[PDB]
Amino acid sequence: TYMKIADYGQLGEYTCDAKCDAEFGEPGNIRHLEGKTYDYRGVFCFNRKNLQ
Amino acid sequence: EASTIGPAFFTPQVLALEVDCNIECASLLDLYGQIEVSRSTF
Repeated sequence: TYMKIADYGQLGEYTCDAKCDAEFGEPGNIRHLEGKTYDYRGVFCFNRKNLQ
Repeated sequence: EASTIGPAFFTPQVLALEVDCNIECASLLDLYGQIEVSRSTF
C-alpha cells in the first residue's frame, strides 16, 4: 500500500488587518490506497536418456 | 523433448570392431616342388 496525497487545501485568506483571528480553510485528502502483485509460473519435463 | 524429434540429434558412438565372417582354405603350396623360371616357356 502507499499514500496518494490528493489536493492541498486552501489555507490562508488575506484577511483585514484588524481582526484578532484567522478564518478556517478547506482540508486536504491523502487516500491511503493499495495494490497487489501477480505471479508467473509453468513447467516442462524431460526424459533422462533422451537428454544425456 | 523425448525421442520424437529427429534421428539426427543422437550421434551414435562408432565403436572399432570389424566382423569378417569369411573363410579361406589351407594351402598345398609348400608341399609342391618349388621352382623358378625366367622366360615364359621352359
